[PDB]
Amino acid sequence: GRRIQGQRRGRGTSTFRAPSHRYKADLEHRKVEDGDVIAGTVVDIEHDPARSAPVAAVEFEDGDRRLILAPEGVGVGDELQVGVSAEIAPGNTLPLAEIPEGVPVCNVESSPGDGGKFARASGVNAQLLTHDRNVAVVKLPSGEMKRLDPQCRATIGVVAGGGRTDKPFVKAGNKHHKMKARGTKWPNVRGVAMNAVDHPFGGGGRQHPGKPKSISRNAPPGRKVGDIASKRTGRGG
Amino acid sequence: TGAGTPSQGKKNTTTHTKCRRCGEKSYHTKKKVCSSCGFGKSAKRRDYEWQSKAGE
Amino acid sequence: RSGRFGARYGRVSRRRVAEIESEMNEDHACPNCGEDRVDRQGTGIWQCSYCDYKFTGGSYKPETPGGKTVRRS
RNA sequence: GUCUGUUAGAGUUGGUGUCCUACAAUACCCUCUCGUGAUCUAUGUGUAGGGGUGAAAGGCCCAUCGAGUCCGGCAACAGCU
RNA sequence: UUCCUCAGCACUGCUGAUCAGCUGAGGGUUAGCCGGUCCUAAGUCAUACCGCAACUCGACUAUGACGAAAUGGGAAACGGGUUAAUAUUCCCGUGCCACUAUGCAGUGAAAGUUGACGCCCUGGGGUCGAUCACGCUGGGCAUCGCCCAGUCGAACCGUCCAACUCCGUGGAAGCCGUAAUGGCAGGAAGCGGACGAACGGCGGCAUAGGGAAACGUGAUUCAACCUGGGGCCCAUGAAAAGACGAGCAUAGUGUCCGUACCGAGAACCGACACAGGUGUCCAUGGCGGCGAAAGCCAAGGCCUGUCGGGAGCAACCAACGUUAGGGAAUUCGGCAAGUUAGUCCCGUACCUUCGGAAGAAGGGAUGCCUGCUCCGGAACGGAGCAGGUCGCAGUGACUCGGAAGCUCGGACUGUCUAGUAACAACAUAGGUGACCGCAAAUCCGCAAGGACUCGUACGGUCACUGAAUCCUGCCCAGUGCAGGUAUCUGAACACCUCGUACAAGAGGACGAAGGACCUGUCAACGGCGGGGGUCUUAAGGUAGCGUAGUACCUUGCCGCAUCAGUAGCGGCUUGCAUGAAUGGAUUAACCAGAGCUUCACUGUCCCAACGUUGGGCCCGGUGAACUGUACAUUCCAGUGCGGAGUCUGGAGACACCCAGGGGGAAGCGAAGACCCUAUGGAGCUUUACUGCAGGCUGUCGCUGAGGACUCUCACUCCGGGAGGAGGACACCGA
RNA sequence: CGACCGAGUGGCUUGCUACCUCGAUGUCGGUUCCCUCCAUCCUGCCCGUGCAGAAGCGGGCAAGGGUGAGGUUGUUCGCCU
RNA sequence: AACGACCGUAUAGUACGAGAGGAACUACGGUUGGUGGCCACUGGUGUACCGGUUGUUCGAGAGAGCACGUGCCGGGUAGCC
Ligand SMILES: [Cl-]
Ligand SMILES: [Cl-]
Ligand SMILES: [Cl-]
Ligand SMILES: [K+]
Ligand SMILES: [Mg+2]
Ligand SMILES: [Mg+2]
Ligand SMILES: [Mg+2]
Ligand SMILES: [Mg+2]
Ligand SMILES: [Mg+2]
Ligand SMILES: [Mg+2]
Ligand SMILES: [Mg+2]
Ligand SMILES: [Mg+2]
Ligand SMILES: [Mg+2]
Ligand SMILES: [Mg+2]
Ligand SMILES: [Mg+2]
Ligand SMILES: [Mg+2]
Ligand SMILES: [Mg+2]
Ligand SMILES: [Mg+2]
Ligand SMILES: [Mg+2]
Ligand SMILES: [Mg+2]
Ligand SMILES: [Mg+2]
Ligand SMILES: [Mg+2]
Ligand SMILES: [Mg+2]
Ligand SMILES: [Mg+2]
Ligand SMILES: [Mg+2]
Ligand SMILES: [Mg+2]
Ligand SMILES: [Mg+2]
Ligand SMILES: [Mg+2]
Ligand SMILES: [Mg+2]
Ligand SMILES: [Mg+2]
Ligand SMILES: [Mg+2]
Ligand SMILES: [Mg+2]
Ligand SMILES: [Mg+2]
Ligand SMILES: [Mg+2]
Ligand SMILES: [Mg+2]
Ligand SMILES: [Mg+2]
Ligand SMILES: [Mg+2]
Ligand SMILES: [Mg+2]
Ligand SMILES: [Mg+2]
Ligand SMILES: [Mg+2]
Ligand SMILES: [Mg+2]
Ligand SMILES: [Mg+2]
Ligand SMILES: [Mg+2]
Ligand SMILES: [Mg+2]
Ligand SMILES: [Mg+2]
Ligand SMILES: [Mg+2]
Ligand SMILES: [Mg+2]
Ligand code: NA
Ligand code: NA
Ligand code: NA
Ligand code: NA
Ligand code: NA
Ligand code: NA
Ligand code: NA
Ligand code: NA
Ligand code: NA
Ligand code: NA
Ligand code: NA
Ligand code: NA
Ligand code: NA
Ligand code: NA
Ligand code: NA
Ligand code: NA
Ligand code: NA
Ligand code: NA
Ligand code: NA
Ligand code: NA
Repeated sequence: GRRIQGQRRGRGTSTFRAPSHRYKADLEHRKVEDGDVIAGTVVDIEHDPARSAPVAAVEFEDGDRRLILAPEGVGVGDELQVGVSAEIAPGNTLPLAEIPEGVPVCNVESSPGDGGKFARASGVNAQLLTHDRNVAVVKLPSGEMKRLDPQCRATIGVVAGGGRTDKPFVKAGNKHHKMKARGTKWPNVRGVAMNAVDHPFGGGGRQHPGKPKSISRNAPPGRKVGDIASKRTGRGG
Repeated sequence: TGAGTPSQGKKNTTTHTKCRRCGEKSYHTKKKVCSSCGFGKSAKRRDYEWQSKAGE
Repeated sequence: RSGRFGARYGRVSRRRVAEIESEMNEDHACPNCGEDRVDRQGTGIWQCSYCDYKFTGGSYKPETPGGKTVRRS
């Protein structure tokens, strides 16, 4: 047969790449030597093409002009601080230790100094729960209890642009416009609507999958399609 | 639209041109590689054994 | 509201576009001053025509339930 | 991703008309669809053959596609003409 | 080189040729200010590093270079004249930019601004053009007195400034303002001021240039160009060089490449002087009208979509006009053709997601001439009134919907088989399940490495279903996936027994994933019967729908409709063999989608006729191809391998030529696609045979200190660094 | 009117066979246009009758001429006016 | 096939017959299908012709061109049907 669509993806051709050359900045926490003596002023609020959410331009004391992962409620003129002793206000970055327990946080680091990994999409946030001398617990947006190094920095507040998922796209054209700003081939043709040579669920006089959809984890690429290692399916029970 | 005669009309793109090295009109001005002598790709001249009968 | 859609898309879709857009176009109070003059500039961007305060908020609302929580703690 | 519209432009329902050693190895005429958008288009640029590309018809990749073209293996083998 | 000149006709030209894109010989393209050149774009290459058995192979990371001639950015030129052929290039006149030198000025100088930006609505400024009024110059017309052309003049230099913004004054508690939104005691109108636009105005340029002459003045609408206000995004609409910032005189330099011609029904691609294909700008010439529409006419181009001559010019064919009475009787089917039509007033059903349905339907009006009213600044803009008046007909041509109903399907715009399928198929928003916390899930590579990803669960991958509305029942036995697992089974290394002076070998102990076993799961593959008043194999079809695009029997039965209806619709319905996201039922709107009915219309038909244009026929010139074992004037029968111009018996038959429609040569065209055969081929499938990738797991090497545990030192990842996390695991090799 | 059983003719249906053609004899239904057969539907002339008449029923000779229009269905066939 | 067939009238409300009902030979008139020819009559055509009228160009007027091979509308001779 022929290599299936998911196998074409990996090659990384034009159709499958993201429009990087059209993207703005890589939102990462500024690397402060120490002392926390770093502060700056919000200069402008911009739109971010890679996340369909607002972001903010800031001018730091030492002349550094950079774009920042904007939480909800940040306006032009506001003064923001980054460091070990940053004032506990929305929009400020500081290690999980300095952050008081029970406060919503975003752009959380996995390993201290990576610039942030978790909780950075529209309207989400992580919940700081437990503290310790060795490990600080954090409840990620998926509901998982993630243990982290208290040295891992984060920003107080929830990400901006919340509620984007509330309104429907209504028409195909609207999806089209968004899809064009991400690394994805759209629209989507059903495997079942294809020929046998093109996909494992292809072929047949009528449309239906051949074998059952739940495939094994050990399945080879080209064969791994449908419900991947499903612990269960349906809604019943 | 037919793939025959009616599709031959848009053909005004220049590709293969006279070659600076071998003198044949095979230097792809877009690829910058001569399909005859291998100029642009190889320092050695393009040559293969299948260019003649095996025992010749 | 959603009258531009004509007889297309069905009740649910054009009903929610109206409710969302209706609240989006309302008069919102400026966090800076306090005048009801805030307008949307684009996705998640808000600005008071009075004092010129430009800020971040929800996509279709200047303030979201989750954002109002931040202050509590 | 609204309507009428041979504005420009794009498309191709019927006539199973004309042609069928053609004007043409896919043409002609009338009729018909779209015509602010998931729109049409020029030039530049990328993806290569069990591999691309595919709003999926086994469609398309220079009149070549259920595996392009060229040359070589090659004077392939056949109980068949 | 097809461009211009000269000379020709053997070739080429759908005929001819004195002509030519043909043949031969000469000639022709002139730049500081038009392009290239420079800059950067998607992206490309080269060197270095690394991989690879190896390279002309290969991903990343560095550096360098390359990548825009109409159509990205960008220092500077206008007007006139001239040649057989060039021309912002040459000549004449005027002007401009850059660099360098000299000299005066200046010490400023780099922050900043510019280059530099999406889609939709719109105001203001305003040139060319078009038109109107009037005057002048020239032409035309000849019943009048109207009609046409012209009335010119740049770059550049100087100057003027609307909008936006801001300052002072002022002091509004209701006023100010707009096409619209809007504005204000955080200071409104008004007055004053700073900054500040045109490819625009005005002055020079210019007793420059051009015209035979006059060589005008005002106006309306205003492309270009300038400048503002408003709305939209699950979409955010380039970059770099360069310029400004930051004076002036004089002088010098400004090299190199392109420049002819065609740009298409004969200069390009299509074998051709091919009815095909092929990008940009002129979108403002007049009347017309809503209009870049029709029709007609200018400027400008052409008679080369290049063979002619003759015959009331027959038959037949292509396009087409008109047909009395009937009016779909034609046909699978109204296919083909026709009908309707512009604008204004009246008026408008079921259903419906309240948007729509809808131009529903149906009815009326429509010209010209005369004098007028209203809106507006005005139009050579628009809306009406009164009187008169012609025709068969006043959207008089042209332009220009036929209408209504029932059922099926897909919700809708959209996609598709380039070249027989445009659809009900694909896509879609919407619904649903699955995997993954990122050193992730999924995917690409042999490796070095890479896509997703300038992304982080409101994410993105992998699948199914396919708008809305009401819903979506039961089954985990089999298959699949997933979790657990006392016990059973379960490879290799190490270890133990026997064997062998060693080895081969036999057996044993231990036992990972896997399997047995148990459990979960059907919006997971799929299932929802026979019997009787349970049996197979888990369950035994719930709402619905139903003779279905699914019903064999079948033209099922009843009803509607028709003279008559295997059709269509409604009801029934035991469903050969309907049914719930393999989605069920249903639905407004939409459709070159399938079926049926009515009104209107008509040469589809009864049943054909006459006419128009191009061929056909005769004449001059040009001039192929298909096909050909031989013989051949055949017919009726027979015979024959059972489908004969040729054999047999009869019959008929003087030769040749013209036009015709196609009965026969089982006519010509293609080594049958159907079917079978061959120990033929290929694409595809799977619990076919045999194997190869990939995933999981154990073991050995890397690998170190003290059946469960601690540690740091290799090794891995985070960190700029210090350092942090992890750690004998993991990665990699076997 | 006519069972059973018995003897035949045709070559329209159907079945059987595998003679002819696989380097092709173009399909069904329809349409148009021409010739023919008789096992006669009508029309001419006859015979019998359970032939009053009138209307029939059955049979003989006979192929000159005629045998039409429509509704459902692709239909041939067939049902219906 | 150059001709085939039908309806009607007189016969006759007769023959026959209880009645109901109900003929024929013959002679006439017409219809239909087929066939050959002709155009006084009716009809069609009639891009010969004459007229009306819309748009545009020739300045108006007069008189004309184009609008597919008549712009459209009205009438229409001969011939052919
Ligand atoms: Cl999305
Ligand atoms: Cl040029
Ligand atoms: Cl405005
Ligand atoms: K055959
Ligand atoms: Mg990052
Ligand atoms: Mg894309
Ligand atoms: Mg799909
Ligand atoms: Mg398919
Ligand atoms: Mg497969
Ligand atoms: Mg399906
Ligand atoms: Mg092709
Ligand atoms: Mg539209
Ligand atoms: Mg349209
Ligand atoms: Mg392209
Ligand atoms: Mg198929
Ligand atoms: Mg010439
Ligand atoms: Mg000459
Ligand atoms: Mg360059
Ligand atoms: Mg340019
Ligand atoms: Mg010239
Ligand atoms: Mg030139
Ligand atoms: Mg020609
Ligand atoms: Mg008629
Ligand atoms: Mg009919
Ligand atoms: Mg019929
Ligand atoms: Mg039609
Ligand atoms: Mg007025
Ligand atoms: Mg008309
Ligand atoms: Mg049906
Ligand atoms: Mg559709
Ligand atoms: Mg096709
Ligand atoms: Mg279609
Ligand atoms: Mg088609
Ligand atoms: Mg579908
Ligand atoms: Mg979906
Ligand atoms: Mg979804
Ligand atoms: Mg029924
Ligand atoms: Mg279900
Ligand atoms: Mg399905
Ligand atoms: Mg054969
Ligand atoms: Mg076959
Ligand atoms: Mg095979
Ligand atoms: Mg790293
Ligand atoms: Mg034949
Ligand atoms: Mg007989
Ligand atoms: Mg006869
Ligand atoms: Mg004419
Ligand atoms: Na399938
Ligand atoms: Na067509
Ligand atoms: Na291949
Ligand atoms: Na060979
Ligand atoms: Na063989
Ligand atoms: Na000026
Ligand atoms: Na006009
Ligand atoms: Na559309
Ligand atoms: Na089961
Ligand atoms: Na199971
Ligand atoms: Na079922
Ligand atoms: Na469509
Ligand atoms: Na006709
Ligand atoms: Na013949
Ligand atoms: Na095949
Ligand atoms: Na017989
Ligand atoms: Na043959
Ligand atoms: Na036939
Ligand atoms: Na007869
Ligand atoms: Na019938």
